[PDB]
Amino acid sequence: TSVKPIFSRDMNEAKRRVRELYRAWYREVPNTVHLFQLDISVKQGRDKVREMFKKNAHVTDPRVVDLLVIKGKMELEETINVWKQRTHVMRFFHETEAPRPKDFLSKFYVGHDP
Amino acid sequence: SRGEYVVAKLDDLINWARRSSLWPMTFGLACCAVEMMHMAAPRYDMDRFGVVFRASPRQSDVMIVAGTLTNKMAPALRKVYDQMPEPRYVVSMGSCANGGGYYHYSYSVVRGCDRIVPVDIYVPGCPPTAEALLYGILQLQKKIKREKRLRIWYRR
Amino acid sequence: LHHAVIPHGKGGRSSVSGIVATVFGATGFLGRYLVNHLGRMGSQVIVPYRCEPYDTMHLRPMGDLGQIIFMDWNGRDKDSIRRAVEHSNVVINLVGREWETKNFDFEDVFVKIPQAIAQVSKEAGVEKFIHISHLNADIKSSSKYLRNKAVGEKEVRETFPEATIIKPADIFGREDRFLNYFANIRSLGKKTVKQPVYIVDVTKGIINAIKDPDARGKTFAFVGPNRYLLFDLVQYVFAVAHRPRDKVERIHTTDRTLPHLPGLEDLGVQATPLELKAIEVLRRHRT
Amino acid sequence: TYKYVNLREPSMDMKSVTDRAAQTLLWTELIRGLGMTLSYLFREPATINYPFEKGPLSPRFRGEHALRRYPSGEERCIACKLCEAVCPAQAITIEAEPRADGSRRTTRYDIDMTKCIYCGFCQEACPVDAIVEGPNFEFSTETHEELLYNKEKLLNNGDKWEAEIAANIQADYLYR
Amino acid sequence: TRPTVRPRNDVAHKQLSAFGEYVAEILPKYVQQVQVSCFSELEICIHPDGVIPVLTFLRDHSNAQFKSLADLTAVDIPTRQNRFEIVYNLLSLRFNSRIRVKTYTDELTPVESSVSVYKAANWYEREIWDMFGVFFANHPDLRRILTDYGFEGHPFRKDFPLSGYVELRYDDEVKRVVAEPVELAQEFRKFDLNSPWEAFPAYRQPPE
Amino acid sequence: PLTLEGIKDRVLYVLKLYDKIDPEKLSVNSHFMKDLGLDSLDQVEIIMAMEDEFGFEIPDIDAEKLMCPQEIVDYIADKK
Ligand SMILES: NC(=O)C1=CN([C@@H]2O[C@H](COP(=O)(O)OP(=O)(O)OC[C@H]3O[C@@H](n4cnc5c(N)ncnc54)[C@H](OP(=O)(O)O)[C@@H]3O)[C@@H](O)[C@H]2O)C=CC1
Ligand code: SF4
Ligand code: SF4
Ligand code: SF4
Repeated sequence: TSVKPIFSRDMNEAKRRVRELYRAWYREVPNTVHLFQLDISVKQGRDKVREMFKKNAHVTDPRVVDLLVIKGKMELEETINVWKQRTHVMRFFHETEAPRPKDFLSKFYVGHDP
Repeated sequence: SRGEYVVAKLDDLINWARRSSLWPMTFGLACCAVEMMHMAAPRYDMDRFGVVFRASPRQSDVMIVAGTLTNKMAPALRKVYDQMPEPRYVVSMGSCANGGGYYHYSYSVVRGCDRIVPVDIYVPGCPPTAEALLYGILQLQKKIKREKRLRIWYRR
Repeated sequence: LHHAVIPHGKGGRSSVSGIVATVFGATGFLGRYLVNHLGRMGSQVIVPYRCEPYDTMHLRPMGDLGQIIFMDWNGRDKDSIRRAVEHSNVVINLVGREWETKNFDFEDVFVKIPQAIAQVSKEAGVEKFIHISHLNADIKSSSKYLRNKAVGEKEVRETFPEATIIKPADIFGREDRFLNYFANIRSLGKKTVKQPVYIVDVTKGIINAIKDPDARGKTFAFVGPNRYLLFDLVQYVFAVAHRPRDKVERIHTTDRTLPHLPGLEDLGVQATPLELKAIEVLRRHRT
Repeated sequence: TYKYVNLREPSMDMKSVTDRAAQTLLWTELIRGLGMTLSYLFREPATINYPFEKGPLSPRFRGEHALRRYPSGEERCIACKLCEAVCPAQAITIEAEPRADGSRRTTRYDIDMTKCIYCGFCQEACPVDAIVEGPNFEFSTETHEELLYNKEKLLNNGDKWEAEIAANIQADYLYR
Repeated sequence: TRPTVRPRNDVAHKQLSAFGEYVAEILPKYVQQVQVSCFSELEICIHPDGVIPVLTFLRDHSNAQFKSLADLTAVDIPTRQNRFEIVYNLLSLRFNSRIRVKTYTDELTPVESSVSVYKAANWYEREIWDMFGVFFANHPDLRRILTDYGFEGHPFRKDFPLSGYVELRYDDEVKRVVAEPVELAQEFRKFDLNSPWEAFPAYRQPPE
Repeated sequence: PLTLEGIKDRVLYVLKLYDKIDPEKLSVNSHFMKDLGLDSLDQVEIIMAMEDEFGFEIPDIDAEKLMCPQEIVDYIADKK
């Protein structure tokens, strides 16, 4: 089992690079909501940014955390450039339901959702 | 009744005026664009029908959507579509664009341009022959002949 | 009941839902958002148009493959209306013009139209008919428009007992009438209470009522969550827009609450305020 | 064998340099280009007045998707499902039942004219030559509902003409 | 035999056999398989820790020039500890021969990013990152080309199904083109065609 | 105006300006990660708020080495 990881050596560099990347996303969102002429308040966008960070919270391996840092860095670069469009930023959000809850009752009336 | 007579003559005149020129844009992604440039051939003309390919999206009458419409294409397509006046018409040319076609079961290919734009004239083929496409533009002109916008405006 | 009417799995884009919906009008505003939310739900929508096919061509492709369907109708006969309700599960009356024309006044649209369609709907076997009206349209003064809507409410209450009479207040959106009239003017102000409600809360309530049984016969009225001053609202509209006649009587006169009859939260849909959506929708100012 | 281009040199003779100077200062080759274009002006253009003069073709065109039937008889298909197996976009859809006789037949035979890419694989594949790529190419359809052909559409489209189809097949059954 | 059977030439077979044993003599640190097919093209199967040495060798050395680069695809074979295969495909300009450097890798450990020695490898490498997910360490520019900017999943795996999870449609509620989960119009009926009876006898793997 | 007390007052009203904190509750050993119920996410939100208000560029390893409002005050009194 010979593994050469990407950037880190343990999760200390993982925490360091992910807090740097969160700082970048935190100061990069109000520029985009100025530029793309969006419809969203700043704190709602920041809360869904920290939601996207919290979604991947159950990852332990250093390689996977480094590769997520790579993915987030690439998409932050493509958002600070103007290479993406209003469709893509609204695609990160959800203002088109998808309304189906996690109730067993609603998954009983609407068919076949175990 | 002669008010209706004069209104009918005026409406048929302005609809004939729209039938006459029909300035298109050539959006044209994939090989259906090559078939558009071959209906711009010396053999099948366009200038007999007033059709002049014009690069401005602002002075386009009709819009020929052709080629494979993809997800990476779509916002640019409708952003082209909006900057266009209130009388506007759409010819979906080719089996890719009028219902997905051969790349129907794939990621990043929009299953037909009904999901993006309204479609006035579907024409199928791969590529639809320039002869067939010119017949499709004639049936477009006959749809322009059937409009009665001003008659419905007067009886509004 | 009969097959191809039972629901199927998820929703939208040829995910077939239960209703077969006949929607009147819909070339205008509220019918267009309702057709869009039915296409998001994914059902078969019969729309009759008297107008040009080109307007319904631009509001056309929101339905999926062969989902919406077109026919022609008028406000004179019963044969085309019966052809519209040949086979229809639910049907909604969304009709109206805010200015009198040659062939039709405020009289006989609100009088002549709902009589015939309520008659042929009770005859031809439909269910859960939904009729819109304006809020606080009474026999009281200063509006031939609002007293005619009160006449229409009397008829739709009397014949066809099992309806849903519904009324929103003045609604605002992307193609709003009166908010664009506020932006496109030229101007004076009084004290006049008014609650506006955003259009998608109204249409979520409408589609929830159109798919929900066992709340029928109860008439509804819709509630703006702020309900504040007219002149403050004109100030806020001019502030967000960066710049310093029956309709004008309707907007100046009155818009009040009515605690008799249930509203939004008695149906279960979240209200959205004016200010958030107004920042969202007030484009088209200078540069 | 290689034949390269652009290897000359400017000859420093007086004749060559005054010819190139005349070329520069006297616009001669531009006048030559105008002469070539006017030489194509006074020709006769090869256009065709379209709705009166249709274009030329081949007897092996791929158009309409008709069906055939036996001489003074019933349908020629069997529902052998080869065309659904070879349709490279899978636009063919066949649901088959036998009727009150016992001979095998169909219930539903569908072509998506959107997804049809007009190969001719179902022309080569059909053993009884039941489906034929039709001859004419004029579809020009308003809605998306019409472009989903049924079996009864294809039978009434094969009943609309066969004399064309039979003449073309008897012209070209010997090659394919 | 003589008609309609594509004849092989054993001259190229013998010369590439000698050249392959020569390469395995002179770079013993990284060589595992040197295999020659019947149509006489060389296939060198390599550990992914000698990509830079093998390419810096095979670009020069005057027994085999091989300036030209082509296809790099990391052909995804599962049932392996290392799924993906980087396939460099190198071509001479003096010698008229084709060699395939098949080096192996997994989903996570980086290969050595050949763009420093073959300048053609830049967009090939960006394509393999955007479609597969083989990260390239010490590489200047990794972005997304051939996919949408709001897209993820590395679609040319086998683990990404044929349809997409996202699908676009326009809606007028927000006046824009929004993404929804897939709701097809037809099933894409997949036909079982792995017919039995062992159509090739020479390729019978050893059973248990 | 560069006193210790003006710095501590400005750190205190930007803590009051920050929204998720409950209550105000200034201390010399407050330790706003887990004595006050926050995240390292909100830790670095606070640190970048400091950095954006009045300080230097404030590197990240030292931002891990604060974890306390009084030690933040001592960091500005250290470096500025
Ligand atoms: N704040 C608001 O906007 C409120 C709206 N409403 C209701 O909401 C609906 C939409 O609002 P709004 O935009 O103002 O109204 P619209 O005019 O936009 O919608 C009515 C539709 O029905 C058509 N129509 C109406 N009367 C006739 C007629 N006699 N013959 C033929 N077609 C007719 C209209 O014009 P066409 O024929 O050209 O298609 C239009 O298509 C209306 O039904 C209105 O009563 C009620 C209360 C408040
Ligand atoms: S329909 Fe055929 S000719 Fe047209 S773009 Fe598609 S593949 Fe090309
Ligand atoms: S290949 Fe021919 S016989 Fe077979 S199912 Fe198709 S049309 Fe019928
Ligand atoms: S010609 Fe059309 S129907 Fe026939 S196999 Fe090809 S795509 Fe299918």
